[PDB]
Amino acid sequence: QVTLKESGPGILQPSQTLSLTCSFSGFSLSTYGMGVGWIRQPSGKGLEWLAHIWWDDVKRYNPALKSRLTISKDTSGSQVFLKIASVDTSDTATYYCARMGSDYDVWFDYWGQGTLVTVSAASTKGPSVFPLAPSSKSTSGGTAALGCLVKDYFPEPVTVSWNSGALTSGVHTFPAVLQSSGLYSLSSVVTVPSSSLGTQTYICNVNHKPSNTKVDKKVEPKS
Amino acid sequence: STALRELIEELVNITQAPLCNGSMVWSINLTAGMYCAALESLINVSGCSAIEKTQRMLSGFCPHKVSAGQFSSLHVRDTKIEVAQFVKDLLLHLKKLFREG
Amino acid sequence: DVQITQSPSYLAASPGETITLNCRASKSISKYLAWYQEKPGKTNKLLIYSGSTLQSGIPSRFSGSGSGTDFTLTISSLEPEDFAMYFCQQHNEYPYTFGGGTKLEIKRTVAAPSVFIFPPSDEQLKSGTASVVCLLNNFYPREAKVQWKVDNALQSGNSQESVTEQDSKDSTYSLSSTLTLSKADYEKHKVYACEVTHQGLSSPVTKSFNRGE
Repeated sequence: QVTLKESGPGILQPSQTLSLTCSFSGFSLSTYGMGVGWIRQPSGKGLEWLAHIWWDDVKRYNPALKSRLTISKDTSGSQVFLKIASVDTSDTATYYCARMGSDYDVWFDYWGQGTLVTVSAASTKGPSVFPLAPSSKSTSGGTAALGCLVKDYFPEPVTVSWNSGALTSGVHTFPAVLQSSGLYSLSSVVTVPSSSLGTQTYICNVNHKPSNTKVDKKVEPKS
Repeated sequence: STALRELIEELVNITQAPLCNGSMVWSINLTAGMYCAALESLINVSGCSAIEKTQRMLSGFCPHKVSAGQFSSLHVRDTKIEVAQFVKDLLLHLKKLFREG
Repeated sequence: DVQITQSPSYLAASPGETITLNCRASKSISKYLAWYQEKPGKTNKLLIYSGSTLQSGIPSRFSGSGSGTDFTLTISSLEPEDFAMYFCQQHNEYPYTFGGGTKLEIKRTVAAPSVFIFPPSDEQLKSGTASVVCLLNNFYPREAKVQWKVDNALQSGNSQESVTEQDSKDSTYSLSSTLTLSKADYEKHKVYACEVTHQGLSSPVTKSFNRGE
C-alpha cells in the first residue's frame, strides 16, 4: 500500500546544493490531510527533523537550517523535493522522507528506506572485487565458507547479493571499514555445503552506484 | 501553542452527538480575526452546555471581552447554519494555524 | 527546543520477558511523544503517538505511558520480531526532535564461532597488496578476540574488523577480520594463522594456511 522512496546524488562537493526527491504511492499530496517531511541521520548519531510540507502548501523548516532549505511538491502532488544550499561535511547523513500520520500533528506513519548522501571533496572510486575461495581451512562439519572482498571504494554504500538473489540463507555482508587510505573495504560471505562445491556456481553481485561500478565475480575452489 | 492544541482537541471531542441540538448561528469570515469572530458568532447559543468550555477557550485568544446580546448586523449576505457545521469549519481553520505555527 | 534522552541506550532480554524503555524530555511536552521501531533493511515503523495511542495494526503488547517530561514504552512478553532499535520523538513543539534510540537485543545461550581463513587471491597480489581474511561465523555473545600471526610473529595494528548485527534466525553475530600486507611481505612468509578466543571455546581455535598449499 503506502510506500515512499528517496532519490539523491550519492556524493557531492562542499558548497554545492543538495537536491533530494521523494516519490510515493498510495496517497497524493493533493488529498486533504496529506503531507510529507524530510528527516536525516548522521552516522552513529540521532535523527534530526529538517522540513515538511502539507497538501495546501503550508511548510515548516528547522530554524537551525531554515535559510539553506527549500521544500516543494509538484502540481500532481506525487513527489516532494528538498533543496539544501551550501552543503558542508556536517550534511553527510542518511536522508528519509516520511508521511505525516495526522492532518495537523507531526508524527510519521510511513517512512522511506532512506538514501545516503556523502558530502566530500574526495573523488569517487569504484571497488575491486576479489574472491575469498572455499578450501579445507574454510570447511567444517559439512559446511564450507566462501565470499567476496570488495576493496578500495569511495563513498559508501555498496550492495552485495549472491547468485542474483538465488541464495538467501547463510549470507553475511559485513559493515564496511574505512581504511587508513581513506577508502572503504567490505567482505560478504556465504556458508554452503562442502560436498556440492564441485557442482555449484557461486557469483557475488556487487554494485557501487556512485562510481557506476557493477561487478559479478565467480568464486571457485583454488588459489 | 498548547492553548491552540487544547482548543482543537476540545472541538475534536465535541464534534466526534450533534453538537448544539438544533441551534443555528450566522457564518462569518473566519480568515480575518478568526478567534474573536468565532466567539462573537458562538457567544449567543443559549441552551448548550457542551459549548461552554469552547466559549471560554476562545476567550483566551481574543484581546477584547466578547459579551452576549450585542449588535453586529442584520446579516444580509450571511446565512444560518448548524453550530456543528460552524464548529467543524472553525476546526479546519484552527488546524491550519497550528500547522502554520 | 526540546532535547530527548533515551537511557539506557542498550538493553538485552530473552523472549517472553516484559521490558520498559525510557524517554526523557528536557522540558514538558505534555503527552505528545511518539515511538518508532527500527530494523535493518526495513522502513521505520510507527508504534505509538500522543504518549499512549497505539497505532492501528500494532499488537497490544506495546504500551506507551507518561506525561510531561518522563515517558516509557513497555513491551510485554517479547516476541522474537520485537527485538530492534526503538526511538522516540516529541511532537509537542516545533522544532520536532528525536531521542537517540535504545537497541533491544536478544539474550541467548553462548554459541562458539566457526572459524575460516582465506588467503589473498592471485588477482589481488597482481596489484601489489595482500589481504588475508579471518571469518568467525555465528557466535554469541558479541565479544571475541582474533589474533593474527605470520610465521609466529604477532601482527599488531595492521588489521581491521567488523561485526554483523544479530541474526534474525539464531541471534548470533559474525565477525570478519582483514590483515593487510604488501605482496612483497606476503611472499616472504609461510604460515598465516588466525587464532580466536571466545567464551564458547574451552581453548583458542586457530585456522592457518601455508602460502603455497
